[PDB]
Amino acid sequence: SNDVIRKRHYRIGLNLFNKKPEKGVQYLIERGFVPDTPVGVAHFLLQRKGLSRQMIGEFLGNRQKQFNRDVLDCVVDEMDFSTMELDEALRKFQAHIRVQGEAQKVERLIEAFSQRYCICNPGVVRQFRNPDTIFILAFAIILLNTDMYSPNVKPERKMKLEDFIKNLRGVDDGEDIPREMLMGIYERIRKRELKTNEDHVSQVQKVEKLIVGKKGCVLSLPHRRLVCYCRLFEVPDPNKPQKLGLHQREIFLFNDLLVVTKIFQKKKNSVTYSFRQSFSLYGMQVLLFENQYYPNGIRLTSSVADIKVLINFNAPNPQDRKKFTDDLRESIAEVQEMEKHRIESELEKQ
Ligand SMILES: Cc1ccc2c(c1[N+](=O)[O-])C(=O)C[C@@H](C(F)(F)F)O2
Repeated sequence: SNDVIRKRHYRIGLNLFNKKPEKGVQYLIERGFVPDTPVGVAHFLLQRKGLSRQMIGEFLGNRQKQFNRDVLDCVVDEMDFSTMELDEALRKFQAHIRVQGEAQKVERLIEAFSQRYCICNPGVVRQFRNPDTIFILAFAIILLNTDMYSPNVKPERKMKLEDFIKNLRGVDDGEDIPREMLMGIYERIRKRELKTNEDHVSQVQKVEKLIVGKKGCVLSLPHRRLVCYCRLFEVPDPNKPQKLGLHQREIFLFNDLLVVTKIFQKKKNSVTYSFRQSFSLYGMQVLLFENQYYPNGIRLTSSVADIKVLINFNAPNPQDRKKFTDDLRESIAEVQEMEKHRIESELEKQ
């Protein structure tokens, strides 16, 4: 059923996945959110939103566990690389799984991808003196894609056509790979970057670009999800009155953090925000207040140590207050069960 507690535990699974993939899959399975078969997890990982592409790659990229190996085989076996050049296939593979990072992870992803490519194109492998060259060429394409489209590497230090060629010299069991073969790859990658589909993290990146000042704090971690944006007015003193537009603050509520900001510069569909403060949802309580001067007040509190008053707002209207305080209150619950589950360290200390 579309139960609040039920839904809330789905999302708790996803958050565990986006921090500790092995733990998150266990969690989703132990509750019947995804089947305990490699095929079932495969389709989950590549079909369900709420899953970070970086950790789908960290999960599949694990070579030790046999289950993880088995799911990667189901993933590649559901991709069709026939009649494709090796880069055109990588474009399709890198579309679902981020291939980048710890070399042991990129090895196991590329290994699984190349094997699938060989099966879909036996005529291409016959053109090679050694079939393993397909792995080396694949890895090369990843690396070229990273460098050609890296902002830290300025054009002048970027890998040019003959740099690429020169690096793949004499690797096909002593012989070069055909120059016209490598040149097609380079032009195709040059014509459009191998991009991975956007996930919740790429929404958090957009936001974090628009907010100057931060205390860190990165903000775009894998587990963190944008939940809600809201315009409320900070109330320094809820016992004194204040002018209806004073202290206007734009509030970004993420699934485990509330960020308070003020508009820095407004313009035609282009706004920046100055970061003011952020609060952790662990131990937060959300109170409503109505008095002589504020009819839609919100007071936020930190019960964890005596009770602390974090911040007071007043929303524009009572509908906004009810949407905001409900979203924040469910996030606070979501975070409470995350730590209530995280005090599992009793089974980790023997
Ligand atoms: C420095 C600075 C800049 C803008 C601000 C504030 C502050 N500050 O003094 O912290 C506020 O406190 C509230 C608010 C308002 F403009 F409405 F008064 O916007």
